[PDB]
Amino acid sequence: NNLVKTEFTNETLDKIQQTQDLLKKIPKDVLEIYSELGGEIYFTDIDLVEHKELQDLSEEEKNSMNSRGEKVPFASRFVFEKKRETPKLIINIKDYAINSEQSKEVYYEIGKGISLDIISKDKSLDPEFLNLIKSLSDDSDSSDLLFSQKFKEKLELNNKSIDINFIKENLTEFQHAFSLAFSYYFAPDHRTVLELYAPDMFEYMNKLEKGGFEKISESLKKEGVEKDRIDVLKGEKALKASGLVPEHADAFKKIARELNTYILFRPVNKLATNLIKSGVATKGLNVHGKSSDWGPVAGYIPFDQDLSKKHGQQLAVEKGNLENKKSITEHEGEIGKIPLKLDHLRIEELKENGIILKGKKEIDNGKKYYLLESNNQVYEFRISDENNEVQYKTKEGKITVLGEKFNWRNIEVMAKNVEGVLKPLTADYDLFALAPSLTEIKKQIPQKEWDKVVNTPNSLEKQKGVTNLLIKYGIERKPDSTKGTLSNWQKQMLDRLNEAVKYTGYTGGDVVNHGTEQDNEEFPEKDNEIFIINPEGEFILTKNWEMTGRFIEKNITGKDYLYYFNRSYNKIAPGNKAYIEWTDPITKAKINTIPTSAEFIKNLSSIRRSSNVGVYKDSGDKDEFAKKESVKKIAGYLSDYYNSANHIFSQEKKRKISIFRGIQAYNEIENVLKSKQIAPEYKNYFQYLKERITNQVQLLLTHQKSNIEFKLLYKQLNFTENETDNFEVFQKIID
Amino acid sequence: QLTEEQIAEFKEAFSLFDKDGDGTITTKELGTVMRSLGQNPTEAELQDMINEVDADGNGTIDFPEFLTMMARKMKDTDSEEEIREAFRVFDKDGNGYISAAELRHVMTNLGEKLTDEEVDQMIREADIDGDGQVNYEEFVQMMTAK
Ligand SMILES: Nc1ncnc2c1ncn2[C@@H]1O[C@H](COP(=O)(O)OP(=O)(O)OP(=O)(O)O)C[C@H]1O
Ligand SMILES: [Ca+2]
Ligand SMILES: [Ca+2]
Ligand SMILES: [Ca+2]
Ligand SMILES: [Mg+2]
Ligand SMILES: [Mg+2]
Repeated sequence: NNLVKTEFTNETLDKIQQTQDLLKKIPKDVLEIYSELGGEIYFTDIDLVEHKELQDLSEEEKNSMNSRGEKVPFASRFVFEKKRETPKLIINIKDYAINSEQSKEVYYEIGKGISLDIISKDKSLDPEFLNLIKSLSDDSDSSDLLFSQKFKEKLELNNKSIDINFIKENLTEFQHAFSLAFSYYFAPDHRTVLELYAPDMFEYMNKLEKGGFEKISESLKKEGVEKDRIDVLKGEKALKASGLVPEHADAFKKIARELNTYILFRPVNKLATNLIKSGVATKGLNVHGKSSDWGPVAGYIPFDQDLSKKHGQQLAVEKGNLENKKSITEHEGEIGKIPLKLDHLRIEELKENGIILKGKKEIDNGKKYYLLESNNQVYEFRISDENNEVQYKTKEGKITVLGEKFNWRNIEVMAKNVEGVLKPLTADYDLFALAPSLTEIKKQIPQKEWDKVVNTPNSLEKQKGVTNLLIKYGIERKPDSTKGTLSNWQKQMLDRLNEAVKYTGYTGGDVVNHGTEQDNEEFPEKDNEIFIINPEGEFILTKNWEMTGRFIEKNITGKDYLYYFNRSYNKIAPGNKAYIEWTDPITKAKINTIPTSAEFIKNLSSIRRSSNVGVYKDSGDKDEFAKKESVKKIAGYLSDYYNSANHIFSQEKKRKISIFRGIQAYNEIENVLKSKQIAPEYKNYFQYLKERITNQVQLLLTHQKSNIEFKLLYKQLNFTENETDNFEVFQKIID
Repeated sequence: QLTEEQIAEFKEAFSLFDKDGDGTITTKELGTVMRSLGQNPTEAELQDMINEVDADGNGTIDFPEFLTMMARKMKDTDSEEEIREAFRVFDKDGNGYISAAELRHVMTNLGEKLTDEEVDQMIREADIDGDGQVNYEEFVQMMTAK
């Protein structure tokens, strides 16, 4: 942010050697304060009156406290400040003179002050005893009742001990005094007048030059970013909506740091958090039932699907069960069902959370039962006493959507195996992603391989060699027996997370069972809120799919951390046929790129599968083949553009030899597009290809000479019979 | 199992270069059908696939015989992806272009001390069109191009 602005380089080295002499006398900070304060100083030519491109109506003259005395004769000023949002210092200079009668510069100096007073310290953090007390020295601190310079028409008031009692009433007035205090401390003539008269304000400003200015200039700097940041809720504000179990998050806090890598989770469901801390295991890959969000079973994965989020959906239940059953059938011994048991605490929670209502007791077969209530009108629930098991049945006047009707039976929830014993299953921690630092990945490659590579003489080879390393040891993701599809370093990162919450006192197994949702290529899910745990150890929770994609560009992406995004973004996800958008750089530059031989052929292939008509039909029409021969012709140029032997030429040439290569391509395109009947589906694609080639060639121009335009350069050629001098022409066409 | 999509492409290309429009292609032709598809088997590795199916005028392959050959080399590799991720990595800033500035800035974190001289070097030999920077396109080249 360049603070100084000279509108006219008119006058010689005297307006300049004069504007300079001015500014170099102000502390490099008083400015760095004015800058951060969004201020800008205006050094134009002669513009006395309201003629400056900023001296119009906005926030001008309203009340008359105006100079080193008031006077409000606007027609007689050369320095001005546009007070309201951003400060705008506007100054002009006429012929050679400020150094004889300096009383004229003492203004461009104070005239400023009101740039930093009210925002300085006088009122900048708030009046702080620093200034407040320094003001009290109206007359009773130092044996110096000398302040006939800054305090008269408003402050000939010795009669009332000046403190918090009334210092507010006249904020502006205590400015008219700080501003002179500043004008005097820097005025190229009267320096001591201050030190001589007022003994404090001197040492005040003095300590400001000593560092006081580098202060605020750093309380605005820091409150510069933390001011215009990204709305994220941090601390235990987010960790709340997050879902993770607090003791766990914190537990994680350690690994993020140690291993220096960002961890990002999708929403863990609330109705499972305690269950987790409670000891309930988590849903792994082996189970695909739906959790439940009502009744006791809530937060558990009911064996009956009509007791989970899909209550009523005749099909998702009639297909939900299919899976639970199989889940046990297949992976028997590890995946089973066990009777529900809402422990003591869990109850008092489904209480205020608003899920159940405990009441009317009852007896049946000689055992005590507390009729657990709920508003759901399809089942009745109740919990035992000895063992607090839970049971339900259909009501005396209703039926199941599947069509079943049963009496009191135990509510079996799903459960996996953990140390020989089956524990009930609940929501797990699904990672939205893991951002390790690029350095941690370097610590991932074995010291000898990465050593055996940088010795390669071939520089180009050394780049490749390295990349494949980074790829190899940190980007590649393969499948895995248990933990789904993830990276190796990712796996080790997975355990360290679990073993972490294991020492935190968990007893239900792991809490992170599979890889990062950024590999959920098949059925990708798009969550709004995303909890994060930075490398420092803070907690952040984006609010938008955008924010996230943004909080990540800003901290994970462009900050030496390694992140990769879902291969299915900006495409339709097979599984759920979903389209989730994510800013992809590469694609952000396709607009200006001459397609590839193969990217081109690929495109045709595509359209052929859709209009069921190819760029050229397999017929006998000598018009068709012409079109054929002609695409082959582009499929030629296009790849000729990207010829690797372009290394033996010099930059200049490259752009040239290519701006042409590409141009030839544009040609033949043009040709075909002005041919026989080419389905209007290609008509368009081919049209799109043009804009590109064009764009790419324009880019290859702005790197070299500047006025030359495509449309024109092209016009000026002759692709009739000979390409001979056409090219030589093209050279001169660039002078 | 080459995906249908992955097939229509090998025909839209297999055919696009079958000059005498029949249904088989010459050896040289095969090389071209390939390169165009983005690949370039050695002027000698190009005959191993073809020599394996000698039931023609000896030096020609139809469509169905090519649709197969595209296994020996393709039923394993899935690297095109990764290489595009790596790219997004060096392209630190987000300009879809990899500047020499960042080439170095990333080359130094993975532990390699590069000379502000030899970086401009690579970046140079990687750029094919002169803009002094590298894009995914030329980047893919640099890499895979063995
Ligand atoms: N690396 C991976 N390998 C295998 N599966 C993965 C991987 N990363 C993510 N997944 C799949 O992502 C899935 C997450 O989607 P989803 O189950 O809809 O989440 P949820 O919102 O936490 O709960 P629901 O079960 O849907 O109620 C579960 C998991 O099998
Ligand atoms: Ca043929
Ligand atoms: Ca870049
Ligand atoms: Ca380039
Ligand atoms: Mg799930
Ligand atoms: Mg899961």
